[PDB]
Amino acid sequence: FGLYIHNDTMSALGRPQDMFSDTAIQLQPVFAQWIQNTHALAPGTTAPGATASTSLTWGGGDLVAVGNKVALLPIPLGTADFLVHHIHAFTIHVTVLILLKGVLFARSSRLIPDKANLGFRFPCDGPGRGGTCQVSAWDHVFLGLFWMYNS
Amino acid sequence: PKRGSKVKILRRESYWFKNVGSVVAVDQDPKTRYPVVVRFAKVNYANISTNNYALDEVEEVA
Amino acid sequence: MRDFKTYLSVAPVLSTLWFGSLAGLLIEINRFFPDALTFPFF
Amino acid sequence: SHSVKIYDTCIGCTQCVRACPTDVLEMIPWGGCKAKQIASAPRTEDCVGCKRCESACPTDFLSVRVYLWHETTRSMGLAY
Amino acid sequence: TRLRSKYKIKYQFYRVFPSGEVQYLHPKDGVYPEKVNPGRQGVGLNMRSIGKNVSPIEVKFTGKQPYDL
Amino acid sequence: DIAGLTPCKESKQFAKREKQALKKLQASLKLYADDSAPALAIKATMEKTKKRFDNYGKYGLLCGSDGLPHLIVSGDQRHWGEFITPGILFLYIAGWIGWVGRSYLIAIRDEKKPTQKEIIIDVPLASSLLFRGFSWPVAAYRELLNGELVDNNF
Amino acid sequence: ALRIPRFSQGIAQDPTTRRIWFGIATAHDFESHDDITEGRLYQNIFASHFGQLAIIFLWTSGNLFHVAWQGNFEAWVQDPFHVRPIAHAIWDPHFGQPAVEAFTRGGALGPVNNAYSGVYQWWYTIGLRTNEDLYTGAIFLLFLSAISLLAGWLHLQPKWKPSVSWFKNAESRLNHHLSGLFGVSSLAWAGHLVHVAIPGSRGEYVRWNNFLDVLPYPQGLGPLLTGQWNLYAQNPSSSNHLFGTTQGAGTAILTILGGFHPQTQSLWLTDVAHHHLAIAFLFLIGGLMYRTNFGIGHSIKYILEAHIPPGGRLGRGHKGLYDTINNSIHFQLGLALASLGVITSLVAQHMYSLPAYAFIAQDFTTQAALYTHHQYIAGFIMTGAFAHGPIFFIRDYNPEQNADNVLARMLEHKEAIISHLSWASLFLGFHTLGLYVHNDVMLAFGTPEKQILIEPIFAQWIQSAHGKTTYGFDIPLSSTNGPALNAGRNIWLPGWLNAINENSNSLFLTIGPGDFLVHHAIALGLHTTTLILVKGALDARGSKLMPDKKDFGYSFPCDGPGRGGTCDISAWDDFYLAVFWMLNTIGWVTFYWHWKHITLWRGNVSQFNESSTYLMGWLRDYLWLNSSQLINGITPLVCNSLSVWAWMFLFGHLVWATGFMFLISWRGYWQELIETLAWAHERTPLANLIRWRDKPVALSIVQARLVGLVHFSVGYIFTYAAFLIASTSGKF
Amino acid sequence: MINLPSLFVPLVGLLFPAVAMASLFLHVEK
Ligand code: CLA
Ligand SMILES: CC1=C(/C=C/C(C)=C/C=C\C(C)=C/C=C/C=C(C)/C=C/C=C(C)/C=C/C2=C(C)CCCC2(C)C)C(C)(C)CCC1
Ligand SMILES: CC1=C(C/C=C(\C)CCC[C@H](C)CCC[C@@H](C)CCCC(C)C)C(=O)c2ccccc2C1=O
Ligand code: SF4
Ligand code: SF4
Ligand code: SF4
Repeated sequence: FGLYIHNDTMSALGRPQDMFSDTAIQLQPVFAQWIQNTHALAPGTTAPGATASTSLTWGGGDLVAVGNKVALLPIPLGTADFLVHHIHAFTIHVTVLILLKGVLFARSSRLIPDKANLGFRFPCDGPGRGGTCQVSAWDHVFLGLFWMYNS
Repeated sequence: PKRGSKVKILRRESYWFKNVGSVVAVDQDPKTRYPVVVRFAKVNYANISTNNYALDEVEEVA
Repeated sequence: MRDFKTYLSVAPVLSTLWFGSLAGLLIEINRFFPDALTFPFF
Repeated sequence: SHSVKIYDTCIGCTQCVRACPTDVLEMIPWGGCKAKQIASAPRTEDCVGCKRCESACPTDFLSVRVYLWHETTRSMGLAY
Repeated sequence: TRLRSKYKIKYQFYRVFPSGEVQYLHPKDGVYPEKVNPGRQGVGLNMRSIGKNVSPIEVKFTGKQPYDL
Repeated sequence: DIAGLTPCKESKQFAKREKQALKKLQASLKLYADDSAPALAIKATMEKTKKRFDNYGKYGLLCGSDGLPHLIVSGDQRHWGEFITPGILFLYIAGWIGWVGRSYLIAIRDEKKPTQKEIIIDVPLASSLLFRGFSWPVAAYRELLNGELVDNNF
Repeated sequence: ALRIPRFSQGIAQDPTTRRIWFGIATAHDFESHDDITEGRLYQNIFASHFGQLAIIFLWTSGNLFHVAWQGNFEAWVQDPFHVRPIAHAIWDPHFGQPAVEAFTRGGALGPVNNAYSGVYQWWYTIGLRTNEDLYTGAIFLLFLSAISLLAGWLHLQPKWKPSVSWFKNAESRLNHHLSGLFGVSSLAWAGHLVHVAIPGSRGEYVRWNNFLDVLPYPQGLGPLLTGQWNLYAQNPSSSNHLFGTTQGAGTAILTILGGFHPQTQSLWLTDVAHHHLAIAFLFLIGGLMYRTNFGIGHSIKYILEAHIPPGGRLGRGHKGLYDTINNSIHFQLGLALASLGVITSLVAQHMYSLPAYAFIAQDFTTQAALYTHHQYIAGFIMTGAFAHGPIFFIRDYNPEQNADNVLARMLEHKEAIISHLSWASLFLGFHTLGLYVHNDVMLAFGTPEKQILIEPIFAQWIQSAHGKTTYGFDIPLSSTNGPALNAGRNIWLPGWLNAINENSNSLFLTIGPGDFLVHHAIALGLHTTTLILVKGALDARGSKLMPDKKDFGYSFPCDGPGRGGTCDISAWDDFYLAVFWMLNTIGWVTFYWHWKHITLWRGNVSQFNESSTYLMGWLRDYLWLNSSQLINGITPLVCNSLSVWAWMFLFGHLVWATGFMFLISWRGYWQELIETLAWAHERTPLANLIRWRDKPVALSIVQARLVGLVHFSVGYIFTYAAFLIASTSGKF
Repeated sequence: MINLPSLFVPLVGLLFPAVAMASLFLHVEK
């Protein structure tokens, strides 16, 4: 993510001159295709038949629709695509482990070591140990969510 | 004479307090500061309630 | 029946129930004198 | 380094202050309540605003809190 | 006390450090924090049996004067 | 007629932006107008409205530029009531709920032992516990200012 | 175990990151800091509160010095009005060659900032347009910079020491100290706004130099003395007289009847030269009210213990407060932000409502700039102004040096102010806000016809009597022949009418409907950004939850599970919450204004009037519209000159935002985690021989609410900040 | 001779604070 940021600092400040977009931090052909595409030689041989390219969304340029307006077509990716993504690619990291941190320690936490002594929810505990709160998984869950929503 | 009557609470210690009636029981055991055993039907952040009392207090009416 | 009385209550949906089966009436009245805009005395 | 100030009456327990984590608990014998018992801390140096010390500990007005100012690797807890 | 949900009993600890020594309540005498028995000291509580609590201005730059109690 | 704000009858805006605002829902010829539901986007409704057009009229509110009701009572001319003639009732409509509100409670220490004796409502209401609500003030509102308050009670 | 840093053992021996928070944070906390005699802090502040007087003075000796370099005044003299008011010169080695296409603006030659500090008029007014006759205010606010740090260096020396007594003395630091502080200050000022400004407004290189051989008034210095004056008000500078120029330049000096003339568009010069030369005597009586030595003039004291009236054939009996306001400093930071509270807000329109210089009423960029600002301190001074208002309570007040008199009483009957400042709001809760919503229902459900917009009937009275003659309502005074506007029908009361209403006047603005829909809303805000305060302050004396925060203090970080019935509990962290609802209550009254005002500067005043009385109006076309010039000076082509907030804004729109983790994400989730890897990097070789000087911990829960506050607000001071400016350099 | 005052900015941002986070690195080890 610390990466759209740059290309803002590099579109405002950052002069198309040189930065992270398609005719930019390009990445010429590209990004492929991947595969998908192959998903489009997939029915003409290779898994002998079936018909028409397993789902128009992937493939080459073998292209349809109907009803005046469009339907599905070769939705081609690239920059804008190994971008973003690596955010769902991110997020569903620091959205788990929140989760795992608070799923493992949860009953034995390396820092109130004995939990089963407050319940499932259980608020926090010490104003001592200089700031023990949001310890419960119940509250590891109380923000377990927020991010999902964010994700 | 007043054993557990409609008697008051009055010291810069309490929770309930002005809140009136009730001295339920009173002991005869001298040491402490806590002779005056109170129980009403209204409560602090416990549930059992009733905590004990005495001395610079009962400044009350009937 | 009685007597004021008292009489007998019920549980959690009474303050609620009040919203519906009676309070609606409102929308009848608010229909009856379509909108209000301001004071119609009689 | 434990704070601020915390106050009389309870003990015995069997229904109050039986659960500091980091000790900080004797019980002298002393004369006043309905058999003999006055307390805070034969200590306070192992604790730790383990402030579960009144939750178990009634007796009226503020009754446990923290104030660590210095705040110490003894009871700021962080070993490693 | 972990050793309280299988039945079990008599925990003891110690210290232990560079270079060994203390640091322990069971047993130094195992006085069970609960009990109460021998000679256990003062350090037991404000001349304020609390209620009397207020603005506490017995302070303006106390020295010697309280640091503390 | 005061501050502006004209009584509507010179029509300039309101009446027209009206016979505009409502009247392209009316161009709902864009469907088929005979009997419907499915459609009546055209013909009716305007009955409440346009067949209440020059109707609303009619007491002015001195609806104003924009051409819409700038609704005001403050205690001048006829208005001393566009919210006050319907301004008292509310006062009235509320705090005698206070009576039920009070005497409901002020029963919840009588017959003795209370609270959820608040959840089970002892169907608390229908008459004098409410049906005093009718008659409280200036005849007895100073249920306040003697033996009930003070307060004076026990 | 760790000896450093200083002030106390406590946290200076302490071994975690805290120190550095709890050094830096609590670093002007000295008044409870184990190292301080009855002087020490009283001693302290002095030098201290010179000290900055230093930089305030190097705040500007620069930025004065700064301009004439930079910008183009000595240039801009030739023609005075477009413009892109010019700030600094921006050495930003990241900016793409389109630095041309960047900020090659105004007089530039470099990507310069668009100045909005107003000032550029506040300097044009006093005197100068010759920057070769600047170079000097620089050198002057240096002639004050070094000079006054001897008040630093020196009067921070036991020798030419201070005392403490000297500090508690009341009737000298005050009485005597109105007379000097303000008083004289004006005169010469009051006179410079008289004898060096006039002669250019007449047009004349008066300078200093030729400093007596002027005589800008013909009849010397006579009638001042004597007892005859009106050969002064004599022929005001006149009617067209292109400003500070030739023709119509009607000599006079000390005037006081005319006001504006369209051209300056701004309170005309040396007719506030009589203003500053009057206020004076209104302390120079009440200014020799008391003392120095001499046995004549005031004590105060029975001012009270007698003068507790208004009060007492019962009541309250003051028998002196005093040994409280004079002993308790706080008060001196109880009411010196408290009341330099108000001023901020009564400067927050006087300053605009009628300007004061070289054209601003029709700049619509100060207003924009130089307003909200002067408002946000009427926040950030007005707020945190009762804070030093709990304080004395749990940290100056003794219930016994006082419990005769009002305060302690105020107190005895305090759980009342609380709960009528409350009913003051739950109501200013449903209403001003219930109504308000079909004013958002209908307006949606094709039904604006019917609508609850009840038009303000009251402010209404004012703004007419105080002159304003704009339609309807056959009453007296402003009759433009009326008997409050008579007996005085000439004094003060043609001119302040001559401009009273057509808006390039903004004077007493054009009252719309729903005008109170915010106005009300703004008499919601307050009543609910007090109570916080007047708890976070008042009962925050003790409470009954923990009837001893009295001991505890003002700034204790939350509480912990303590009998499930405790948490965030600092009287501080009620100032916290208090600073939320206040930025809410500014949250609002800067929408209005921008909506409003904005309206005008492009004629369209259905930018309200039509709209607001149903908030998408706000959202749609206060909020949604106008924009994407700003947020399209970024816009996958280029940047042009509105590039920044297009960055700054999303800044405010980030730097806001993450004042959130700290906030929603409380405390003992950080340590626990920041252990489970404060640890990982303690194992992993190569970067093993690295044991770190102190030892990484998470953050006191207070903090973890503070830097929630200075990422936030900083964010929030930001954007609107950049928007209110962005906006207008496109549209006006 | 001439061209500058950049002299300042590579300081005020580049070395100056490079020396702030340098000598109060500290405050601690001041
Ligand atoms: C508890 C209160 C305290 C008090 C006494 C005030 C008082 C004031 N604040 Mg204020 N304020 C406070 C706390 C307080 N504030 C806090 C905590 C905040 C933080 C949010 C603010 C934030 C704030 C802002 C942003 C502003 C103010 C402003 C004002 C002034 C507006 C003028 C006015 O009252 O219009 C109406 C007042 C009337 C008296 C007219 C109505 C008459 C009624 C009451 C009739 C009934 C009585 C009788 C017939 C009239 C006699 C009274 C007479 C004066 C007419 C006023 C001096 C404004 C300001 O400073 O001026 C530009 C504004 O800028 N305040
Ligand atoms: C005469 C007058 C007036 C008035 C004014 C004011 C504002 C004043 C103050 C006054 C006062 C001195 C006041 C006080 C009051 C009190 C009160 C008190 C109110 C009320 C109330 C309440 C709160 C109520 C309650 C209740 C009741 C009683 C009934 C119903 C139900 C209930 C129970 C809820 C006017 C306007 C005409 C003007 C001129 C003069
Ligand atoms: C992120 C976070 C942390 C962790 C804090 C961390 C990991 C801080 C690590 C330091 C960061 C990396 C510094 C970045 C910015 C600072 C250097 C700025 C201050 C510098 C000047 C004063 C010198 C908490 O401990 C916490 C506690 C309670 C509620 C919320 C939170 C919380 O949200
Ligand atoms: S703290 Fe607990 S054990 Fe000690 S006296 Fe109080 S209630 Fe008894
Ligand atoms: S802070 Fe509380 S829980 Fe911790 S040792 Fe001390 S009394 Fe016990
Ligand atoms: S801030 Fe933390 S320690 Fe304090 S009560 Fe809340 S959850 Fe517990």
